[PDB]
Amino acid sequence: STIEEQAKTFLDKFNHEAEDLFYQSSLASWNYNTNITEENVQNMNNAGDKWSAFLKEQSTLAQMYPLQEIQNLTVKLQLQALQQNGSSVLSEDKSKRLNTILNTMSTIYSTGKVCCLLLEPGLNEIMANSLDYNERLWAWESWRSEVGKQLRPLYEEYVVLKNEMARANHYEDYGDYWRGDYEVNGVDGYDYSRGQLIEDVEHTFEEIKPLYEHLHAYVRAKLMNAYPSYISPIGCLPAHLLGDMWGRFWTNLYSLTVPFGQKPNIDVTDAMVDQAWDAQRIFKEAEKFFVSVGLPNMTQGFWENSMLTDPGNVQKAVCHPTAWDLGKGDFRILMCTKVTMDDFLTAHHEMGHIQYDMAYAAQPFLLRNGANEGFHEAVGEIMSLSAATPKHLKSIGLLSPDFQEDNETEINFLLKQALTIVGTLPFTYMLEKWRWMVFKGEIPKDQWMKKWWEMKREIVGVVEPVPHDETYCDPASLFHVSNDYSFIRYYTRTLYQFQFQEALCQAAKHEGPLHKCDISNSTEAGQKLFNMLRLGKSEPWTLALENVVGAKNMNVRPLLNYFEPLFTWLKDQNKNSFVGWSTDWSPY
Amino acid sequence: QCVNLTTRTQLPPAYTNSFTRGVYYPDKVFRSSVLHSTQDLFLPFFSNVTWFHAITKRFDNPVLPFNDGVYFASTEKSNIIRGWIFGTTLDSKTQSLLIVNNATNVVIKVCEFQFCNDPFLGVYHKNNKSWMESEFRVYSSANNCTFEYVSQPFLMDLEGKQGNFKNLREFVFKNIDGYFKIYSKHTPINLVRDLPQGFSALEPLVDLPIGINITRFQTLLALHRSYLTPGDSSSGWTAGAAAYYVGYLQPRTFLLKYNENGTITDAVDCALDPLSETKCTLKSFTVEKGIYQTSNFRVQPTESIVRFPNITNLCPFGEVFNATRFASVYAWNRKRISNCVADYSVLYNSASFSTFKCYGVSPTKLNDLCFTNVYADSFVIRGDEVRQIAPGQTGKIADYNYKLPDDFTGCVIAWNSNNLDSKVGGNYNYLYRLFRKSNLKPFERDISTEIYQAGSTPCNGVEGFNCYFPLQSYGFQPTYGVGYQPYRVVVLSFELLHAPATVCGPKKSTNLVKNKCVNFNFNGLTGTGVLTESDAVRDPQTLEILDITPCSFGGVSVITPGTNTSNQVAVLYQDVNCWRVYSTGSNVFQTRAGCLIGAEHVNNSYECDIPIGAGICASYQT
Ligand SMILES: *[C@@H]1O[C@H](CO)[C@@H](O)[C@H](O)[C@H]1NC(C)=O
Ligand SMILES: *[C@@H]1O[C@H](CO)[C@@H](O)[C@H](O)[C@H]1NC(C)=O
Ligand SMILES: *[C@@H]1O[C@H](CO)[C@@H](O)[C@H](O)[C@H]1NC(C)=O
Ligand SMILES: *[C@@H]1O[C@H](CO)[C@@H](O)[C@H](O)[C@H]1NC(C)=O
Ligand SMILES: *[C@@H]1O[C@H](CO)[C@@H](O)[C@H](O)[C@H]1NC(C)=O
Ligand SMILES: *[C@@H]1O[C@H](CO)[C@@H](O)[C@H](O)[C@H]1NC(C)=O
Ligand SMILES: *[C@@H]1O[C@H](CO)[C@@H](O)[C@H](O)[C@H]1NC(C)=O
Ligand SMILES: [Zn+2]
Repeated sequence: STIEEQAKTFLDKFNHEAEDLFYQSSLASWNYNTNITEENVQNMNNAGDKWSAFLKEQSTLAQMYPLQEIQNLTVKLQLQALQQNGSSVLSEDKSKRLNTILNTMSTIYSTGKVCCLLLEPGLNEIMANSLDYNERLWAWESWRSEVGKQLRPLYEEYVVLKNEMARANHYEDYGDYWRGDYEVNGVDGYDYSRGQLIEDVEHTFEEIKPLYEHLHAYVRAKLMNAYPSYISPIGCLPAHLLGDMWGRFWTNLYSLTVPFGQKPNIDVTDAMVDQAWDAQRIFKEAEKFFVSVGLPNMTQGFWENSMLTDPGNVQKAVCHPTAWDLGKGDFRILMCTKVTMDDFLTAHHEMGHIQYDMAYAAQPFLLRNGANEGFHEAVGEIMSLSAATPKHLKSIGLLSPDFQEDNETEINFLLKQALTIVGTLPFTYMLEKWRWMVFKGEIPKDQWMKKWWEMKREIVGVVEPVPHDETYCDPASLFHVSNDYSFIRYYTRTLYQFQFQEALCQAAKHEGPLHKCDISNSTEAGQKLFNMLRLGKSEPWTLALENVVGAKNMNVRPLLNYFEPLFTWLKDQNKNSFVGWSTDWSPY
Repeated sequence: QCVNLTTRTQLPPAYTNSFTRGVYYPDKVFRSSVLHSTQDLFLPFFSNVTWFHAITKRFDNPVLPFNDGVYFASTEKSNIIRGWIFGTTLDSKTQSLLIVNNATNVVIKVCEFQFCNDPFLGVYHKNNKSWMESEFRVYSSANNCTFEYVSQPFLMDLEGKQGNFKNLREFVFKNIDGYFKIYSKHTPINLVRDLPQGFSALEPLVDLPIGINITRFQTLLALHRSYLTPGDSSSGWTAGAAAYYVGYLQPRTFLLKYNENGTITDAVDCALDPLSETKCTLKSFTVEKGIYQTSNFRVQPTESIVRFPNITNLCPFGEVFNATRFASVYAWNRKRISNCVADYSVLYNSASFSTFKCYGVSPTKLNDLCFTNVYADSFVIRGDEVRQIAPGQTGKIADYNYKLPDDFTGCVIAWNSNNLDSKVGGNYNYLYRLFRKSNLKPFERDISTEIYQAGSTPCNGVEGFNCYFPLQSYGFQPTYGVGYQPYRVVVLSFELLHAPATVCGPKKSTNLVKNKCVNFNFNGLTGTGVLTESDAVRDPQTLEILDITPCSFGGVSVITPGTNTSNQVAVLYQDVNCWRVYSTGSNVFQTRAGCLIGAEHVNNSYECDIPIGAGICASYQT
């Protein structure tokens, strides 16, 4: 018969038993995570191998169908996501070499010492709390020498292998292969191009440039109190003095720099202890909030299958918080719940993830995901942003019934949030641009370190303490760089989340600053959000974005509106101090 | 003790007319400003009731039959009437009910009273003006007693009055299903004799669950004795003036009127006169000028009977519902049941089913019916697709596993089964068809396992490209969601044919009668009229054909000039040549349309006001 009918029949056959194998593998993984033992490891490995083999067989079979005949625009999406030859293009010896390289990279990153003195148990503690210039510099240099110097030729071979594979996959470069995610075709007025993604990022980055410059100048001025002999009045900040091994986040710097230290921060730990919350009232409150918004209930199986506390000393289990969608209408949450405000917010985040998973379950198997890689975390995070407001806490009985808010505390909260929200955008942009350029081959193999440090001095505005030669490979010290993880998602996630927050606050008929906005008891906002949540991956992400904000593309203006009072305060404080950094200055 | 009263003058019985009395509330439902037509046991209007006096002495207290309930009106001035006795023989051999009202309480007893020949209550002293109860000669003894009630103590005046009757007490006594229903009403009156006119709604008084056989009854009075009544007990007493009217209720239809206050204000007898029948049919108190033919000559059918086939076998539903295992949906279990009595009420109210939907038949009305056959079709499906088992629905199940006809006439039951056939690892025993060349005709079963081919090239019994196994397998686990948990589905289909019914609801078969206006129910179909041994019905007990004659006949027409204009009406018999008439009367005129009574025929010819037929036109004049 027609190719379309055969394709539909094949997809109908596939989805059945695709759901089954996926459910069995997910159940094995959940059993291993909740109950760690060798037998569970064997079961998980067997299930994963079976699922992978089935996926390979199905892709091989689906390769026969030509994509030109299909004109349904929904079968085409599933086939395109299915017709992924991928790593099978490389030779068997080449594939083995690539797998060995990746395994060695993972092992060497996991196993790293500078003594004894491992990374997680003590190196992060030093980088966050040493406070000594010499100790921090020594730890930074030791880690760099131990990791980047060794990981150079392995990374070079990895780069050439992956670029060759991407070229063999009818792609210009591996960067193009990554950017292919943000691509939609065949829709008039909504289609997107891979080459469009490299642009439209630098534009919004330049839009927030003055705000980042003011924040950096203020941080430099405030930090001059400590290490008086190491901070220049004009210049780039020393790399190791960011409170992080890489400076990705500036949260730990909040202790040093506060505008009004007398004003205490908002905390509810004492209230939680006094009210004696039993590690289950938190999820009850989260469910009540999500219901009040207008979103559906929580399934009965969620309240008994999922575990929401430590099993005890008898049974061990890694409990990094996670939201599990096992399929066939099964939903779980894995957490070690404790009585903290952070636990409250993260429980709200995971409940938001679960709600998002519930929304699109009616779609076929191939289209059960977010619109792109950036939607899911933003949807999970806007809930925590909305539930973090002092007004929402005051609505609950945990907060004081008679509380007064001052703009000093608002400025403190905004500064603490901005130290994390905007302190990572330039670094993310710089790192992804460097990786894109490396993959494109513009940068010679003998100019990696020089170009990297030039970008760090220019874009990020942070200078290294000591010079390094081409032997070192500093960016390879990052977890995502060495483990083949796309990294642009952490950039667009904030943009999407703030656009969604602005749209919901406008639709909920709220007045005042954006940071004092809550969306509870707003049925219209819930319905509008559901009208996008229920789409899944079926529609192009541009159309889904238009269904909430109303704009085809992302706009950074809501982010600026969010930090506008802090922007004015920073301008007032910096009216006397210098703004900018000196590129030529160096610590040595 | 018991004494036979003497020195009583005997007089012939007297009779009077019931001027629109004896109207009680048929039920306890509040109705305001509404006309309600209802049939029950009521005293017909302007009936001939019996009058008894107490004043010559004339101490009348005979024994009268209790046929279908008694309407008792009492005109009193000193409460001479003391109570009543009901029963069958009233000689302690049968259970008898005594309802008495002495000077202290009200005693309602149901015992085998050895009633006296002349029961009475001989209650005065010259030296002190005071009247007290002194004599109570009702029953010799009471051996076995079932029901006994005593009212709260009260003081009775017991004083005679020299004025006219001031109390009118109206009571209605009925004995239905062993329940003695008494309706009571009191009215202050000022009259010498005769039944007063007007309207009065009787309110319910009591409903005693006595459960006894009542055939006869008698009224118990009061006696007054003092120094002015010399002699023995049988002669030294007086009577005291009082009166009472006795009538019998009949099964009739009445049109009751409710005002804005919810009380009964007016009553209309429905099978009394042709005008009354027209008013009842139009459900209004005003009838405009015109011609009307309501049913036939007036008649209220006596009783109702039911005749259902006799199959005392309990019908086996527990075999199907409480079965060990159920078959797959692609090969669904069919069972046929007949010659059994099914109690659908317990099935409908078992309170353990997730879905119970009956299509084309009311869930409760199907209990008392008759069906030729019943089909029970059982299987197990997924929670999402349970909604697909319904006429006019489309889906995988509705097109490849189980097809339901559009004109369905049965019921669908489905309940959760996650505790029986759900095991860890997957109950890979339930299959379902996923690929089929064509659709399914209603009520079709296919178990073919031939591999489906979707491409051009035929595969010779081998799987591969464009060739798939037709039957897929469900997986069941105790950790799936509600939408994926197994559900057990049973569809009941009712089959009706001209053959004698084999399945019928639990009811009774009452002895049949002939040549009587009865409301009959044969095998679930109801009708009214007279059954004649020979439209025609074949009873399930003797297979004898009985013809249904519509009781009263003769097409009767009524001509009226409007209720507001006048109450004069003309009666036309279309099949009578001038016989069977309400009353011959006068103005008897014979035309091609028939015999007309009550309309004057003139030698002139005016414009046609009220057409009748064959060029005849009539009008109301001076
Ligand atoms: C974890 O697995 C071990 C393996 O024998 C078992 O004994 C134990 O009960 C399991 N714990 C659970 C299921 O909580
Ligand atoms: C694609 O096929 C599906 C069948 O499931 C149908 O519902 C949908 O309308 C079709 N869309 C187009 C554009 O043909
Ligand atoms: C994967 O293999 C198929 C089959 O030859 C081929 O058509 C496709 O181009 C391959 N994918 C590549 C080379 O990226
Ligand atoms: C579903 O949500 C409503 C909303 O108030 C609630 O009343 C009801 O109890 C919930 N049911 C379940 C099973 O969660
Ligand atoms: C903000 O806080 C400062 C802190 O002293 C206070 O003087 C001022 O009145 C507050 N409000 C505004 C609008 O600046
Ligand atoms: C939402 O409505 C509930 C219903 O009474 C109320 O208790 C709660 O305080 C409301 N919250 C907000 C933020 O309006
Ligand atoms: C089936 O078993 C239940 C469980 O006791 C019982 O109540 C019921 O009467 C049985 N029969 C039917 C027809 O449900
Ligand atoms: Zn998350």
